[PDB]
Amino acid sequence: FAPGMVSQKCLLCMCKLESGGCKPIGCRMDVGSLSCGYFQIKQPYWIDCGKPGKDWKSCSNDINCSSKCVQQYMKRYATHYRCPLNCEGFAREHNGGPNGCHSSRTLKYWELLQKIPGCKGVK
Amino acid sequence: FAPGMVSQKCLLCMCKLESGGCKPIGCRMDVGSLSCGYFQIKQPYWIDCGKPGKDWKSCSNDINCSSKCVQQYMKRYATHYRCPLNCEGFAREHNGGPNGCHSSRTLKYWELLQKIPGCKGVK
Ligand SMILES: CC(=O)N[C@@H]1[C@@H](O)[C@H](O[C@@H]2O[C@H](CO)[C@@H](O[C@@H]3O[C@H](CO)[C@@H](O)[C@H](O)[C@H]3NC(C)=O)[C@H](O)[C@H]2NC(C)=O)[C@@H](CO)O[C@H]1O
Ligand SMILES: CC(=O)N[C@@H]1[C@@H](O)[C@H](O[C@@H]2O[C@H](CO)[C@@H](O[C@@H]3O[C@H](CO)[C@@H](O)[C@H](O)[C@H]3NC(C)=O)[C@H](O)[C@H]2NC(C)=O)[C@@H](CO)O[C@H]1O
Ligand SMILES: OC[C@H]1O[C@@H](O)[C@H](O)[C@@H](O)[C@@H]1O
Ligand SMILES: OC[C@H]1O[C@@H](O)[C@H](O)[C@@H](O)[C@@H]1O
Ligand SMILES: [Pt+2]
Ligand SMILES: [Pt+2]
Ligand SMILES: [Pt+2]
Ligand SMILES: [Pt+2]
Ligand SMILES: [Pt+2]
Ligand SMILES: [Pt+2]
Ligand SMILES: [Pt+2]
Ligand SMILES: [Pt+2]
Repeated sequence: FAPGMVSQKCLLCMCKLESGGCKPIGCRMDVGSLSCGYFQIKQPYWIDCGKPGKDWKSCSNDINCSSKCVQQYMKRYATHYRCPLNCEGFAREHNGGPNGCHSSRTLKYWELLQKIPGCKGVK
Repeated sequence: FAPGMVSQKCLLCMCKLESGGCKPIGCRMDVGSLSCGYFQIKQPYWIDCGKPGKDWKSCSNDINCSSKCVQQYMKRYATHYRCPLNCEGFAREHNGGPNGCHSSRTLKYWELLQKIPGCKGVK
């Protein structure tokens, strides 16, 4: 995956959770909007992460572009919103948005992520 | 698995997700609570499902007892809270509690369950 603050092990866990084993699955409807690809990235997220690649959907289905987006989203928001800079923090940002790490709701996502084999207590 | 409203296919899918391939893995602390066994049953859940078997942890590590608990939990709550009585409803109850089927947070769990081999479109 693309380098950055989110660890390779953390990204792999997130990818396995979002797309069912880390696969370029395209877009699925959830909470009234489409989430796409390896990391199930929504359109506003892709806009915020600096619009990497050709476009939202093609980026989402590319392991390098989609992970670059995740890295850049965390660079933008996990820092600004003073999240813990670890997999739990990043996972909660990914699921909850710019201040997801401070929303109790995102703990269910972190719980689920750790059910993925090899992902218990990932940093 | 134990008989009841939750289909055998649904239970297998839930079991595979919860314990990394449906195994009596005992208890783990994710997010500040101990969850145990095949279906990663927490203690209040086991109390609510009618305390089947000898105790919480032994029940949780037993394929019949733990699935009996799931069945009885749904009999208690999925009915009362007017959930859809299908794998989606039951999976979301399991993930989110008595009214989990009406919480958006439990959707990620349902989305992941469906991506387990054999589990696409499970009812
Ligand atoms: C992987 C993924 O798509 N995750 C989803 C989250 O992105 C989403 O949270 C929402 O994210 C957007 C995009 O970052 C947030 O909008 C931004 O908010 C910041 C801070 O207020 C603002 O400065 C930006 O202008 C704005 N960007 C745009 C393009 O509008 C939005 O606030 C987040 N929503 C919430 C409720 O926190 C969540 C929730 O929809 O879902 C994830 O799946
Ligand atoms: C498999 C598993 O352990 N699932 C977890 C859920 O059980 C848990 O949700 C919480 O479940 C408990 C037990 O059913 C809920 O407490 C019950 O609430 C009902 C209705 O309010 C009440 O009648 C019962 O007396 C009460 N039981 C006890 C023993 O207190 C509790 O409210 C649920 N919590 C929430 C937030 O809804 C969720 C929590 O996220 O985790 C699952 O893993
Ligand atoms: O599957 C049957 C269930 O469907 C739901 O849409 C209803 O709200 C429940 O009351 C009903 O028991
Ligand atoms: O509503 C749930 C039910 O759906 C039916 O279509 C299936 O045949 C049952 O196995 C399942 O329990
Ligand atoms: Pt849609
Ligand atoms: Pt749609
Ligand atoms: Pt949004
Ligand atoms: Pt917090
Ligand atoms: Pt929770
Ligand atoms: Pt503990
Ligand atoms: Pt609880
Ligand atoms: Pt509780």
